[PDB]
Amino acid sequence: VQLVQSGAEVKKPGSSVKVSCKASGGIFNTYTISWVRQAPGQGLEWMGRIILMSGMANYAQKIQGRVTITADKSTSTAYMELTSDTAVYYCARGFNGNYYGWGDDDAFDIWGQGTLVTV
Amino acid sequence: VLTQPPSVSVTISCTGSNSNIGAGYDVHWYQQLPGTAPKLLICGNSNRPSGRFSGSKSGTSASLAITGLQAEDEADYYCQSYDSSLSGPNWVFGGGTKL
Amino acid sequence: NLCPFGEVFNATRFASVYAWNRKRISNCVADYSVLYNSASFSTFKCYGVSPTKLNDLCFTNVYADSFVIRGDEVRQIAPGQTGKIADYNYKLPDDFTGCVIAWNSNNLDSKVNYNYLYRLFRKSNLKPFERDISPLQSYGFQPTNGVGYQPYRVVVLSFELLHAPATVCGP
Ligand SMILES: *[C@@H]1O[C@H](CO)[C@@H](O)[C@H](O)[C@H]1NC(C)=O
Repeated sequence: VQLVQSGAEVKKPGSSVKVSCKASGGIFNTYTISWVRQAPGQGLEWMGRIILMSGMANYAQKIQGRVTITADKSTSTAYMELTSDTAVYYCARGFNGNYYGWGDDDAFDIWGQGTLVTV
Repeated sequence: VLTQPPSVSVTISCTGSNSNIGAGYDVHWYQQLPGTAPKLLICGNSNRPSGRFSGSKSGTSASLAITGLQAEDEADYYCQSYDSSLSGPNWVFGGGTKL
Repeated sequence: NLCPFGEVFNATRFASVYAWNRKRISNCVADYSVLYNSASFSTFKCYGVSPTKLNDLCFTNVYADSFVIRGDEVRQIAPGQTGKIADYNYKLPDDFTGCVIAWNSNNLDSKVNYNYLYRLFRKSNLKPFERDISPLQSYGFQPTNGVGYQPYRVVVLSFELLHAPATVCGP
């Protein structure tokens, strides 16, 4: 599978950004898309995950209320958008080799290119 | 947050708590080369995708073993596990170790 | 004639894990679209079958085993797993075929909950699906706990295929 993200862009601080991610490879074993960010010089931070089937998403508490994730089945995409840092935002599909579907013990195997957003 | 040594010259450690590693939840490992997205090298306790690596858990700690000083794999290595605290599900990446 | 999934997933009363109950579903249309697309589920994992193919295959019957457990033991309801629940309350066969569905029930089950019981002391291991009633401890689920302690309601859908007409099919 292949996950293609948006290119780099610059926003004014305090404004909003919408980052797309299209799972064009197959979409046959993809049930959930997660978003992880990495600030320059830092490690990775989980931000949220959306289950494509149900449309439900969970978020990291530290950004709750200022982040939303939308699953558009018709285009096989997940939109990550933020309101109100210069981190790189990565798109990755969840996967587990023991079962089909999604859960807590799964892992992010196939990652997109990373979309940077700066101010 | 999972605790890791800033660098290793071998094994990469990952220390958590009984709410994430000692909880029994799987600890996955990634290798991130500069300029790109992280690649998964271990799934579950010690399974791996096609393309040298092994690992295990003990108590609230876990570790990645890399054997042979091949090429120059000066990647940033990270551990990941599910955290069962806060007020909802979240996934945690470790501090990151430079090899 | 749709399958009575509502009686399994929208029930008011659930069994404890030490004494889980079950429903046997047969002679109906198993429209799984209702379950895998549900926003109430936190996890949904299938062994031997992909969720999207569930409506394209038939079974003799299916068994819906339901119970309430604490969240950090949800990972134990799987083949090859060990732990007090995996070993002494619900033994999940290592050749299991079926889907396990679970969700956070904190807003229904916790109390400001000495009701749901699990085993602490069991002399020997269970064999698959062998529930036993006879030692036990209350979970005591609270409204102010972490996700690992909050109650998770679990439904296990095992799939049985025998030398039979196979009357449980999706659309
Ligand atoms: C349970 O009830 C909800 C309405 O609250 C409904 O959306 C859902 O489909 C029902 N689930 C089943 C299996 O019938």
